[PDB]
Amino acid sequence: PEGCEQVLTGKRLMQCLPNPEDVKMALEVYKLSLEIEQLELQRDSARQSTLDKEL
Amino acid sequence: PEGCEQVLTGKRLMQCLPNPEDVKMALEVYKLSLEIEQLELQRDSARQSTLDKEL
Amino acid sequence: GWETPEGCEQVLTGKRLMQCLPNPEDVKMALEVYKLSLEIEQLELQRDSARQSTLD
Amino acid sequence: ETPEGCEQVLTGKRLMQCLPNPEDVKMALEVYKLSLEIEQLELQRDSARQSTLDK
Amino acid sequence: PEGCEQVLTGKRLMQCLPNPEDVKMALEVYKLSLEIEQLELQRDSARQS
Amino acid sequence: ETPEGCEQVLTGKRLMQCLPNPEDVKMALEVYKLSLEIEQLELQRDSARQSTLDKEL
Amino acid sequence: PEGCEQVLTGKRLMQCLPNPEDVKMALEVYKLSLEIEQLELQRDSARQSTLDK
Ligand SMILES: [Cl-]
Ligand SMILES: [Cl-]
Repeated sequence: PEGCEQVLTGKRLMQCLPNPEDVKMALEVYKLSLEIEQLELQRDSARQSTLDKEL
Repeated sequence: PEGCEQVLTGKRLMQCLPNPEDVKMALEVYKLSLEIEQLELQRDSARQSTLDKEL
Repeated sequence: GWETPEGCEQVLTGKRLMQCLPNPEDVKMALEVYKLSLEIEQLELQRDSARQSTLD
Repeated sequence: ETPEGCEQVLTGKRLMQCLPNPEDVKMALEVYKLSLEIEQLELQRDSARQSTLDK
Repeated sequence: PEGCEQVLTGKRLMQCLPNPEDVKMALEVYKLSLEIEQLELQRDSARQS
Repeated sequence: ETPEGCEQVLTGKRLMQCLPNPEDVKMALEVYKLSLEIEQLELQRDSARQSTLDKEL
Repeated sequence: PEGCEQVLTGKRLMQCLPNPEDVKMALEVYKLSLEIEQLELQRDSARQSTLDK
């Protein structure tokens, strides 16, 4: 049908792996990894504030 | 009733596939893929700046 | 002997929405799906308007 | 007893009594919240298809 | 150990009620209530504005 | 036998040892996080019931 | 597809530990810890506002 193009695209992605359920987890994990890296950067780039701002 | 238009729209989307439960997953997967891509861009466009910063 | 206590208007509203369908659990999914669809569309726009912007 | 620092918890607990089944309370709220968020998204969508017509 | 301070704090909160699982729900519900109120304000302040 | 790129994972794993049952660790954090988020929300709410007041009175 | 590269990357991460399900939890926990720290800072840097006036 029409309107379902988004769904089909997602469905196609679910075939990147044998268990489509594994696809979602893989992405969730990768996404976590990326978000964490940004968080680590913010944390460091703020301690680099306080450390210098102890100065 | 009336006020249920949003619900109906969602319900219609759930018919893009035989198993409506698959529809939600398909969308979640696609959404993950998009979000990840943006995260990758931000990551690259930041590693591209730490570099510039020291030249 | 039930009387709904005070400060529950939000709850009632949600409850009313749960009657848009025979099965209330189906209501939440329907909305979640629609919401996903909308968010995705926005994401697609941002993606296109970024492959385009800077393109010239 | 009930320790101090649990005021937030008690408030939530009180809300869970708006209905016979407390698990229904959380769902009711989640649904209403979804409805509100969707409405906002619909507005943004329209007010963007309109930027793209009105000029 | 150390670094576990956050965990301990959360653990302490889980003792606000006999069933710790009820604590998380209570908070989730309260949070929902607050978020909704904000959403309602934004909605009204847009139908107005 | 851990590869490289797994540093984030190891860190999380170490946190999971703050308590005997590891599943309890995640809940404890989720609860604490909720508490903090809520406090911020309450502040925003108060600082808006206050601000509109300053603007409109 | 530029689709499967993302998946592969995630899949590789799932091998940081013997049980891949543990990987996701470890990350979720770490992420929580980071978010909480930020929240604590915001809270303090706002109570430090409700001091000066
Ligand atoms: Cl409230
Ligand atoms: Cl993609």
